[PDB]
Amino acid sequence: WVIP
Amino acid sequence: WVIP
Amino acid sequence: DSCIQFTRHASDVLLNLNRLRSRDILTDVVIVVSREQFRAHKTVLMACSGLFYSIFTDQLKCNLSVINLDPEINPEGFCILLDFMYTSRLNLREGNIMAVMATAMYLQMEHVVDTCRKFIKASE
Amino acid sequence: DSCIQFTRHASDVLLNLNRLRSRDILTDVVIVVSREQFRAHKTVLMACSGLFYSIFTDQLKCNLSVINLDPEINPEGFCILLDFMYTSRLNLREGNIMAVMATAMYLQMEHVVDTCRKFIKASE
Ligand SMILES: O=C1Cc2cc(Nc3ncncc3Cl)ccc2N1
Ligand SMILES: O=C1Cc2cc(Nc3ncncc3Cl)ccc2N1
Ligand SMILES: [Cl-]
Ligand SMILES: [Cl-]
Repeated sequence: WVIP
Repeated sequence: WVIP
Repeated sequence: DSCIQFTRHASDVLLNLNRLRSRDILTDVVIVVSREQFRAHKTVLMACSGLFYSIFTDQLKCNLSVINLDPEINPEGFCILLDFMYTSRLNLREGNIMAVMATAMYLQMEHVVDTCRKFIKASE
Repeated sequence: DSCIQFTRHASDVLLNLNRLRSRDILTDVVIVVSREQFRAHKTVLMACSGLFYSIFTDQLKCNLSVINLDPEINPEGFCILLDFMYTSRLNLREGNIMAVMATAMYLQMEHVVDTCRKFIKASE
């Protein structure tokens, strides 16, 4: 999971 | 396009 | 093999599937949650959820145009997860995390259940 | 928004759609090429090709279970492009590049047309  |  | 690969292909496909959902094009099922209705594509639901995969591979249920979810399922939690299925983006917030995790457990969306568990553990 | 994003989601969705194609699950159309038949999902074909997008948004053709391609279309070129749609992998070779580019132009798959043009230009 990432900060888009 | 890339070499997978 | 000796294939070449287009890096953005999978993302472009999903973006187009979401555009078809927005315009209600070729949607073939209605998901009913606590009298809230959500139109979607059976194949996208199956590709994202162990529950929908099991439902639409069943010889009788594969032919249903309406699926009713368990009354304990929250429509907002479902809406957030349906958006995630079509975009890869999860709108996870302090105010919805419990409903989102409960819905993801029911839908069998293991990666979502995982990030909810981790976000809850960080707040304790 | 304040969304989080699962990097591998789009690729995982496409991998699952290809697994459904392999097992012939919820395929809703047959594409006929020079008496060679290919089963697929209308939504994936629309998400990948400007031609299929135009065909399946047409009020009469959206309801067809069989689509016949132009007799000049090569079945092998089509097969390679159908595989690309479901995998992001293109099996481009000296022996098939002309048929693949001609099929991609007809199907309106601009990124494939682009890499074929570049690979042909490198060999001249
Ligand atoms: O967490 C999850 C996400 C998910 C998706 C599916 N889908 C499929 N699996 C295998 N072949 C085809 C399909 Cl469509 C099954 C189980 C789970 N569990
Ligand atoms: O090269 C290409 C690839 C491609 C895909 C599509 N598909 C869609 N476009 C917009 N909204 C939904 C969909 Cl399904 C249309 C044109 C082209 N041209
Ligand atoms: Cl997931
Ligand atoms: Cl393309």
